[PDB]
Amino acid sequence: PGGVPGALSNQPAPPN
Amino acid sequence: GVPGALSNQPAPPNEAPIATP
Amino acid sequence: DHAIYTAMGAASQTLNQQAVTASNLANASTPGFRAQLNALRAVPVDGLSLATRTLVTASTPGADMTPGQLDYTSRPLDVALQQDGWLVVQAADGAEGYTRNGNIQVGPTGQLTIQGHPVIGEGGPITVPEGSEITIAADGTISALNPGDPPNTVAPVGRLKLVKAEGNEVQRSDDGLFRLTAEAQAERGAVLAADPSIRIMSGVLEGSNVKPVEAMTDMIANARRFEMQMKVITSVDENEGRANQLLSM
Amino acid sequence: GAQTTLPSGLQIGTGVRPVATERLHSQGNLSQTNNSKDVAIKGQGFFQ
Repeated sequence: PGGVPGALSNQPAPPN
Repeated sequence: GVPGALSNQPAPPNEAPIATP
Repeated sequence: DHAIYTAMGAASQTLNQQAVTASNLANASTPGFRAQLNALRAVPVDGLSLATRTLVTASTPGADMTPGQLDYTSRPLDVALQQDGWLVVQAADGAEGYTRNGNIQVGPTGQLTIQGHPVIGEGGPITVPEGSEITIAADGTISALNPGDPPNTVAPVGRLKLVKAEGNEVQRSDDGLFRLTAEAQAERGAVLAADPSIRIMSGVLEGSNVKPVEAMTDMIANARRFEMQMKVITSVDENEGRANQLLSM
Repeated sequence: GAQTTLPSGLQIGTGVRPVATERLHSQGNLSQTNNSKDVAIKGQGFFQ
């Protein structure tokens, strides 16, 4: 189940 | 082994934490 | 193809730092403001095979807690604290909070409020005899003089709750009021005891601690870093454009 | 985050806003005008 491509998924964010 | 070879195993997930767990 | 994202991240987080810096400089005249410090931290991507990609992310490690230059306004309700001191005020959600803004106002019914937050003394929020020349001593003793009556009165009313807590043990909340951190709450209890060793001066208001030299250097560095990341992005895009012709047989 | 190292996080501010402009009600000085109709209030009071 791939997610959003590009910018949003290539930024360091804390897991939730 | 070499980048670009063929293996029967998927690579582990690419996690990059912001802080040490 | 993903090297165009790494640099992008830096550029984006650069803007974040700029915002923080602006948030500091907009509060250059705010009384009792604690400037937020900004710091980029590098996060490496863990996985096979060659660890080459390391992104950035901005963070705010608390605030700068060097007391600012004092403002001498001839108002007895204005207070300035000794270094590493905090006034305790009831926050919006019925809980305690710590502030440095010593501009205390008297309500119509005699409640002492700072920025609309009712100040809390040793017995809770303070009730001042409606209409009174309030004088605060060097340790927070409040003396109220009622108009018309003689001056041999100046009866004391209460004492402010002054709290000692260093900058490492305190975190800012979204309302601008500082609170204790979880570790400091565990190690020093939930509600801190009033320290009688903290000296409070009446008739002076403390200003912000925004250093303009640091702000200017931060802006210059941010602009240069942003330009470098834009150049890297352009190089990567041009390289991929040239590389996407190989597929032609 | 979960804690030698700096604290993580990112709490961006929003800007400045004026909340209240106050007037300092301290008694001013007295200036002498020989006319018999000017008076000056000695203390905390206002004319209606």
